[PDB]
Amino acid sequence: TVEFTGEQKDALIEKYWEANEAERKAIARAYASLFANDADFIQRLLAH
Repeated sequence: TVEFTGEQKDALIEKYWEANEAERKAIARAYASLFANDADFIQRLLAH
């Protein structure tokens, strides 16, 4: 994978929560592979 800064992840997570239910499934699949070995992302998303 590629590394993202914290602010990069934030901006991405922002988009997920604004998405509707059906779209969240599309985005979460995307983010799931893209942040495989980032334990920070899950935490970062769940908080906000």
